[PDB]
Amino acid sequence: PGTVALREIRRYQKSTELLIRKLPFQRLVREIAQDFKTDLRFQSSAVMALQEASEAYLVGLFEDTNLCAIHAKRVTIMPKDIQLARRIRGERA
Amino acid sequence: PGTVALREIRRYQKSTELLIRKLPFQRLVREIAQDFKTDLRFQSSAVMALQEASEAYLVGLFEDTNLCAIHAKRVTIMPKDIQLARRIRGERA
Amino acid sequence: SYSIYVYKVLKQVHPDTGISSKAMGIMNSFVNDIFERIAGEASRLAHYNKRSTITSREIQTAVRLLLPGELAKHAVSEGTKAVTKYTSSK
Amino acid sequence: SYSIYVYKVLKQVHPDTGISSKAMGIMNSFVNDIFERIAGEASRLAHYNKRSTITSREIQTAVRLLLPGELAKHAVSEGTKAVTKYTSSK
Amino acid sequence: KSRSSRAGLQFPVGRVHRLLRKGNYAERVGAGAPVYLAAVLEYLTAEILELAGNAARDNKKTRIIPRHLQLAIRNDEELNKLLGKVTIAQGGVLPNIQAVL
Amino acid sequence: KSRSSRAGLQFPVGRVHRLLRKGNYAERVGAGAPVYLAAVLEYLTAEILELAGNAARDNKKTRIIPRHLQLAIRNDEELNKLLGKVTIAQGGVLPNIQAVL
Amino acid sequence: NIQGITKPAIRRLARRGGVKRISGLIYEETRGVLKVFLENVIRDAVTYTEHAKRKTVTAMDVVYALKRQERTLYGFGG
Amino acid sequence: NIQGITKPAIRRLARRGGVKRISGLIYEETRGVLKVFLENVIRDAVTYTEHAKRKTVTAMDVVYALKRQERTLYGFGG
Repeated sequence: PGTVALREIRRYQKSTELLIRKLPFQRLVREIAQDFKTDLRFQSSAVMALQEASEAYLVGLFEDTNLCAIHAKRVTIMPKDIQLARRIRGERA
Repeated sequence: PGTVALREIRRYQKSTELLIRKLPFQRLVREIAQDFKTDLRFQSSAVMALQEASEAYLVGLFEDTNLCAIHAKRVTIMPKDIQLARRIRGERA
Repeated sequence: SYSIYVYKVLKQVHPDTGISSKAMGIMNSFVNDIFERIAGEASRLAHYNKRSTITSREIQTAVRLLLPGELAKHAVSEGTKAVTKYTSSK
Repeated sequence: SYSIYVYKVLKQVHPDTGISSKAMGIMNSFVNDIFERIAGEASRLAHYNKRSTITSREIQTAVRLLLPGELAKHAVSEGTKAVTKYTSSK
Repeated sequence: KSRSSRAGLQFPVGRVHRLLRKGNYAERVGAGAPVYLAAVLEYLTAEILELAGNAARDNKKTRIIPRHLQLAIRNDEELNKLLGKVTIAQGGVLPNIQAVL
Repeated sequence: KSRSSRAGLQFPVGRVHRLLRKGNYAERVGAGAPVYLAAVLEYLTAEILELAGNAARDNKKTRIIPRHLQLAIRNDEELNKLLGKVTIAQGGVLPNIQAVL
Repeated sequence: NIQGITKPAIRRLARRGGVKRISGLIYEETRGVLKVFLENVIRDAVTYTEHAKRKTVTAMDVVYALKRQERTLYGFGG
Repeated sequence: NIQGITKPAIRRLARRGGVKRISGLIYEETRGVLKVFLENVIRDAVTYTEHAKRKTVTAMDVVYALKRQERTLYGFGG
């Protein structure tokens, strides 16, 4: 329902904390690093830097996605919005 | 009508020539340069470089605009598309 | 790295408002960043004009190029004011 | 500026296909561009690792960083092949 | 006497001078170069530090935390361009809800 | 004997060597540096020049004009990334109409 | 003066962009962007000129201006 | 393993983005992008590490990696 949604926007927009649990993220980084070089170790701050940048990247993406969703007539964001945003952003997989 | 439109797309997509009349463009450049420095003169190639870059910029913009127009349900491109594109492109006036 | 100075500048602007270590981290990133940016363009300007030395005249043009509208005008003023004092203030 | 070489390379690849002056202009822009790009990163890599000299080891890492996926692998091979010939081919 | 004081500055003219040559930016950097650059650095520092300090007060605090730098940078239209593609660690995002909601 | 021939290359090793030091990139550039860089430059040149030459034939011509470089660069997925934010003067655009039309 | 740009020309530019239908308003809207794009580029372009003490803006100036804009242009040097 | 990222977390991330309603599909879609983003960044990050002969990826490596990505990050040095 609309009221809780906005209430959540308001609260999480006022927030400054990392929204993903530290551990799961760290694992994702290790489980990725292993491809490029098997004997790799990341300092905790280096991992931290990645999360700060990762979540920053994502909300920024979300904002743009939101603008696309609204561009039609919707309030609900679909994959096609993330894609249209990333497209115009020049991003690629 | 659809048939002529596509026929025009096909022809102008195959084309490589500058689509704006040289003269009007050159005037626009002079009539702008005058602000920054009154005693300014542009070589013809420098002007040419500006047009190559200007029209390039514009079709590129148009492509993106087109993707926005289509994003709703439309085929006709409106200002709100150019704006949504420029927004996600990070551009500003 | 700049913490000394940025703190010194802080008291000069808000002589009662402190700054966190983490926020100081950011300030340091900012200082190094725009330094890197300005010196990069300055260096670029010098090669273009086939000059082997980076004059203050390059720092200025670099500043005009990288900084926004009116934010650039002050930076030039401040720099000229500063450079001139130093040169005369032998 | 590179027209000599790019033409020399052209005949080597298509010994019957010519190239326009305007197209040659582009090729020259390309050569200078990626040169500027690669040397820029190479230089960046050297300062980071507090080295006063740009080794071929920097050109390589720079190449890995700037060039796409598999397009980078060849460039490294070609460069190593080339460097090694020159070094041994005294 | 100090080059930083001769120029009436806080930022280290000397340090900036070292960085300019070490950096391998130039062949030889002039005398006024670091003093001009040091000057601009100090200026911008004061600028964002000012707006930041304001936002710190406006909430309720005395210590400036990243959020303030963020809120500060994003709210000044001119500073927002300069640090457009910059991410302030723990800066968070500027409160904003698209009207249509 | 020539440094370009010793390295089995077309691109001017010497020239590249001059540019590396003049450029004020480094303090001192090594011996293999220009030979490696010259090598990569020649490679990429050959690559795009090849694909370009193909497109020239595919149409009907013998001379490679910008359109070919363009069509060439844009069609190779890998080359398209490298020269992503590059504008080929008189290159035109890659023929393409969004399906939905 | 920007009115010298033309409906045709913009339609062609749109066509090359793969645009089928064009609302009558985008012609003036496009003039808006083309002007802003040129101002930004010419501003930095003359700043480069005002640096070598040259009253004439060379094509290499427009190039550096464009590179600063994040828009590399091939065909006028390097 | 990326499944360790969570619906909540992504919803929060979306909330901070000013998103009101979230289709159930964007959770997996977002995981797609987050992974690609991290791969690209960590790849260049370890390339910088493999350069100083350090087996440990320092925070300055992630910074240079990000600057190469066009994403400057403040707070971990400079």
